[PDB]
Amino acid sequence: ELCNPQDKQALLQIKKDLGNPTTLSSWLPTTDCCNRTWLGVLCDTDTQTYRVNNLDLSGLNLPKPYPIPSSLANLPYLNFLYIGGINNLVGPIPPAIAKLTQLHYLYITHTNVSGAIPDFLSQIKTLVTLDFSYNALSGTLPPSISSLPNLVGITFDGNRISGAIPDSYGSFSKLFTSMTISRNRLTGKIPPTFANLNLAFVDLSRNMLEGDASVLFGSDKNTQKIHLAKNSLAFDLGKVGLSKNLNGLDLRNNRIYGTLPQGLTQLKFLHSLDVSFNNLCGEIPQGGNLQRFDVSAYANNKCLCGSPLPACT
Amino acid sequence: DPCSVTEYSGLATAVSSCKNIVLNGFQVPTGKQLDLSSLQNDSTVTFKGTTTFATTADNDFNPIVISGSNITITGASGHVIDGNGQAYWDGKGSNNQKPDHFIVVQKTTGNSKITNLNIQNWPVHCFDITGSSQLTISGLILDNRAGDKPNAKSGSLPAAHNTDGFDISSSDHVTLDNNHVYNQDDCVAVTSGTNIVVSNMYCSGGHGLSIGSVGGKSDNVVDGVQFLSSQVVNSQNGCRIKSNSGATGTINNVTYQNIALTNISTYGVDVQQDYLNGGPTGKPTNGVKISNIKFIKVTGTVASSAQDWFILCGDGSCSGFTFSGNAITGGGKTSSCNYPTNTCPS
Ligand SMILES: *[C@@H]1O[C@H](CO[C@@H]2O[C@@H](C)[C@@H](O)[C@@H](O)[C@@H]2O)[C@@H](O[C@@H]2O[C@H](CO)[C@@H](O)[C@H](O)[C@H]2NC(C)=O)[C@H](O[C@@H]2O[C@@H](C)[C@@H](O)[C@@H](O)[C@@H]2O)[C@H]1NC(C)=O
Ligand SMILES: *[C@@H]1O[C@H](CO)[C@@H](O[C@@H]2O[C@H](CO)[C@@H](O[C@@H]3O[C@H](CO)[C@@H](O)[C@H](O)[C@@H]3O)[C@H](O)[C@H]2NC(C)=O)[C@H](O)[C@H]1NC(C)=O
Ligand SMILES: *[C@@H]1O[C@H](CO)[C@@H](O[C@@H]2O[C@H](CO)[C@@H](O)[C@H](O)[C@H]2NC(C)=O)[C@H](O)[C@H]1NC(C)=O
Repeated sequence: ELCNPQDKQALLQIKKDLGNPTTLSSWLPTTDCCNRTWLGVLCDTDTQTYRVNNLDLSGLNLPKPYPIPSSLANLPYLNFLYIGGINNLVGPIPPAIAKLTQLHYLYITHTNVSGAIPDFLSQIKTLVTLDFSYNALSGTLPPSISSLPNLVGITFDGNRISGAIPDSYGSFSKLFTSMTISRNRLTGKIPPTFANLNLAFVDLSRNMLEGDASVLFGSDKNTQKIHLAKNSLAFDLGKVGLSKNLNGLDLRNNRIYGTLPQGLTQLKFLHSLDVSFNNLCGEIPQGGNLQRFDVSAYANNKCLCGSPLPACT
Repeated sequence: DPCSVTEYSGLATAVSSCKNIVLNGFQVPTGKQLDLSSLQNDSTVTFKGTTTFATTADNDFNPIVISGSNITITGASGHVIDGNGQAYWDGKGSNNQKPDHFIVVQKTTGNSKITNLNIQNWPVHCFDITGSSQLTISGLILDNRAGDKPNAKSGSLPAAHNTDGFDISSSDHVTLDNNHVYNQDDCVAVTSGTNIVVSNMYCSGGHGLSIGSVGGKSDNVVDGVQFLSSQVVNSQNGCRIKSNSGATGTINNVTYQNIALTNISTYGVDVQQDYLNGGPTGKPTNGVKISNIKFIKVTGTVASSAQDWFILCGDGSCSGFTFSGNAITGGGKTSSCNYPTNTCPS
């Protein structure tokens, strides 16, 4: 068989550790795990070792609750590990994951995994992305993952993470382009060290963040989407520069004040804008795509005026 | 009969009280929604006659909305649903205000089905399927051929633009089967979802059968999509997978199997990871993983303007591509692939 004997043992042991769920019926010990018959299993055809390097465990409908099996550590060539959509997957992210020294893409999402995001992830230097969104993880953000040199994005939305964003989160590499931690309980200020990032996408909405967020703006940035709605941010919006690439700006339900920046007129691709429920004042800049928007994009501010709103006096 | 609706004013009463509803073909007034979002469990709605819509020049307006559990929306012989597209088309599509989503299928669960609808002249995107599960859409004809020509507002360009047939997001176990789409953009576009099946489609005039563009959205995971036994003709692309530059996400287990192509203008097959604001940059990034993609018996002829194949993956973001029985031929521009190897199948 193409399948490596230890990989096969590890897969069947993982299946066992998950209670032998019927959804993994295709994992038959009598069949070659490298033939595409085994649901969610792919082997390395690029190096032609055919070691299992891509594992997808999704929607398994476990009959009882099970933790993440530590037998995952016996697939040492995993490059991609997706564990998602499993209500009866429970317990913390286990240190066995730290033995996957070739892991590039890691997803543990839409489960009941709990506990803290572990700092041992900082040891997996090959990591490109981490997605731990929509579980029940708690505690604070692990500061050490800022040292990961290949990391391009983190997706931590929808958990119970608290505390402040570490100052170390300004130290991600220039490869780091995506940061989403929305729907948590983050408090405090966005660190000034974020001046050192150049994010295509940032989503810190629905937290308890306070203060200035100007450090996420800049005409020099290559930024597509800025999502900061439903915080208690407060700063003078009229002073910020805007990336030429910006297509989405969502600042709804904060305490941002000042006038809208005239640079909004020069944004060719701005297709989504919501600055409603803030403390903005003055004439809406006339030009660009600003007049395409519904009045509800600008509603509930302090003293805004101008099309699409009634004209200024 | 409160369940037989002959004018818009009788719709709400029927939706509130009736499990079997008949719409007899009336005009929905401006700013008013054909609101089937409150359908009772196990309800059936049958379209009869010709349903029309007054002009509502509003980007945010959604003319038809559907939601419920174990519901059936269907059409009887001779029925027509006209979307008033001629009143909006201006050559520019989603870029003059036009309802962006004609039919929104939201939170529809429990083995629901939409069958045998005859739809013509819709403004921009047709079906937007979202937050749904165990949904079958079969036997539809979406005919926007009247938008192919220019009109009084589009200058030289086709009047209709961005007229996606079926957009799917944040849904699981959705089957699109035996539907005909004559339009000007994606026949089907999946930006997120799991266990999606797209079978026996006939797609003409548009941009093909597409995953993406993935990344930067609220949901950026596509897992398990099958495009099977379908035709793509007179379209910009045949099979297409796109991910957005700088984004993170996952496209896994997508199969294009038994796809027949005729007169494709740009790409027989197109897989690329460099999209920034609806245009290619030439610099793919590696935050979106693309793995277990199969092209099995994608065959036919593309136009001389086309490249049979185009693959532009980021560094290490692509894995497990399988090619079997393909025969995409006719392209006059040399194909270009950087994964699995530097050479294409054709
Ligand atoms: C409307 O239908 C919902 C559909 O879920 C159904 O569940 C089974 C009963 C079965 O018919 C299946 O085919 C459907 O998909 C009902 O919700 C479900 O209710 C059952 C009650 O046993 C419950 O076990 C399910 O978890 C629940 N599903 C969901 C998604 O909520 C509705 O039932 C109402 O809501 C329930 C929460 C409960 O209060 C029930 O007694 C209510 O009638 C159906 N509503 C009505 C008005 O019939
Ligand atoms: C962890 O596991 C639990 C239990 O298996 C999951 O609980 C489920 O959570 C969802 C969302 O809160 C509940 O949905 C609700 O269902 C009712 C009908 O029962 C509906 O009327 C509501 O509108 C809503 O849709 C679901 O009931 C609930 N299941 C049970 C048995 O309580 C949970 O989602 C898993 N994940 C996490 C992160 O907790
Ligand atoms: C789903 O909805 C359908 C209605 O479209 C239900 O089917 C009806 O069930 C009643 C009662 O058994 C029959 O008298 C009708 O003839 C059925 N109609 C059709 C078209 O078959 C069906 O029972 C529902 N399913 C579930 C699981 O609730």
